[PDB]
Amino acid sequence: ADLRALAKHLYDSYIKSFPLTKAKARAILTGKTTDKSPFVIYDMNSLMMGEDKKEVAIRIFQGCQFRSVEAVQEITEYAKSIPGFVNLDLNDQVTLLKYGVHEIIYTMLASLMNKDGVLISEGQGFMTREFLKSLRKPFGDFMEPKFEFAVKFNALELDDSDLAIFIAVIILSGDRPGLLNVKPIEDIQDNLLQALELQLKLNHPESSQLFAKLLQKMTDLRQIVTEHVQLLQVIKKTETDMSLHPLLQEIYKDLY
Amino acid sequence: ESADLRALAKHLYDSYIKSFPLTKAKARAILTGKTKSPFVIYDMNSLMMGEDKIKFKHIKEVAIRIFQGCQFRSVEAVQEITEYAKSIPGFVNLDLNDQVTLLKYGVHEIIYTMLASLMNKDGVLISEGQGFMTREFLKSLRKPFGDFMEPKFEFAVKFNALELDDSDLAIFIAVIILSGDRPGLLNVKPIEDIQDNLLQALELQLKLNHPESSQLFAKLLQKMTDLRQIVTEHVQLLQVIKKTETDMHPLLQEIYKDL
Ligand SMILES: O=C(O)c1c(Sc2ccccc2)c2cc(Cl)ccc2n1Cc1ccccc1
Ligand SMILES: O=C(O)c1c(Sc2ccccc2)c2cc(Cl)ccc2n1Cc1ccccc1
Repeated sequence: ADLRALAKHLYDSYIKSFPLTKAKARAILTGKTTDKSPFVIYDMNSLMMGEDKKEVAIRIFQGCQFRSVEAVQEITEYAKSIPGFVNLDLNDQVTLLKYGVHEIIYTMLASLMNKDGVLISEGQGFMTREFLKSLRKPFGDFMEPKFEFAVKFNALELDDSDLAIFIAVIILSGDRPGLLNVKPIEDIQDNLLQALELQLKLNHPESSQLFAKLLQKMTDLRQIVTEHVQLLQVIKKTETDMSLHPLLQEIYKDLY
Repeated sequence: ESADLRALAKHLYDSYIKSFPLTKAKARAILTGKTKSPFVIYDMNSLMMGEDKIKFKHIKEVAIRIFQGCQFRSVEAVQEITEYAKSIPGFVNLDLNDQVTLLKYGVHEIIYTMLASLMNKDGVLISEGQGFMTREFLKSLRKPFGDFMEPKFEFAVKFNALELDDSDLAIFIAVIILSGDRPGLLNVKPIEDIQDNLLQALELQLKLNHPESSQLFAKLLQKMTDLRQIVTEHVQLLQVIKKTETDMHPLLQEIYKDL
């Protein structure tokens, strides 16, 4: 079904839509001379220095929300290039985005993570995992599930060209709640799955059942989203003067 | 290693037959009505007579009685799944702590997978095919019980649209059990080595058993996302039912509190 051209089309659109690729993320993280070293936020003192180079825990959590809004915009731009996506019923285009966007944010956040922390500000900073664990409850563990996923996910050693197809497979899920026309979505995903299987065969010939192992990770992705909405509710129960961005309000209402 | 992937599939199907008395083929021969015939539980009157007619190990307000009956049966299911697990080549040679971990986290997923075999859009087979409880009758139960089975009916309708048979499911259940991502595993290596052979066996099985069915392997694997979700929301529903229901023997409590 011209699976190689489709693989490449997706990869090009992914490079067009997302400003920080995994290749660049890894080059920054491992001190390559193609890129610049990051400023490191590891405690309250360096955070305050990082923000220039009321409560800090709420302010970090809010920063993450805002970068997530830009991330939703990038995802949506990417999704328009997925062949067939813009031809679907408009309500279905909304539904697929509403349910897929966090699973994609988390997939792609793995690209910015190692076991010790996460790239921030398109890779200009690096915030440590230990600093994030040190924040006030309930904010001291909101990133832990994402780190634990990133470590496992990153062991698959996927590259940008593998990830572009994988993210498209995620968006085109005909099992999302409240879809009107399931069949045209499954037809699209069928092609994307074929392209993914072929991409992994060619790109990882020595890697047994990599296709299967990647699809199984979709399970972890969904549980992160599930846990995250549980955490949001705990924050709603226990926190007061706390504002949520309109775009995120729409996504979360009423997700799971 | 095609011939032995086929032997593995045949071996697993044979053990599945041995371990699970009510199979999908049998459940389907009842649900489509292909002939015994089930006693129907469509309302409170029929429930009452059903309890007198069918055996029931559970024979308290109705919604409670049903939910405890379900738990009692789930505990029975765990021992069938455990027996089956022990027939998966390599499983009984794993570190004992790891066997326990795989079963602890795997049984729930397997219970819901196999419950789909007993279900259609209209209701569920109960007591070994001897009964049938309507989906509508479950919805009518008072909150929080009216909403408890609905997500499972949702899952089953999407899962059953794959049209898997017992031979497919035998290998799929094994794949579920041998997951190297369960927390607290000591030795992930042999677990993933077994799962790898099982995945290869499953891939071939689906290709041969469903030649006209594109990306069925992939679609089945992605069904695991909705499965885990069902399980997570079920456990939190139990951990609200428990904390809030007064109708829920100390000795019996000990047996049935966990799966
Ligand atoms: O602005 C950012 O790039 C950023 C932020 S914003 C921020 C970071 C440090 C100090 C203040 C704000 C962020 C926060 C967390 Cl807890 C985790 C990851 C974060 N990132 C990186 C990120 C990348 C993709 C999607 C969301 C966030
Ligand atoms: O005892 C049973 O066979 C049964 C029960 S027990 C029961 C059924 C109807 C009325 C009273 C008790 C059950 C209950 C729900 Cl709400 C759903 C499925 C159920 N089943 C069928 C079942 C099969 C496998 C695993 C769990 C349950």
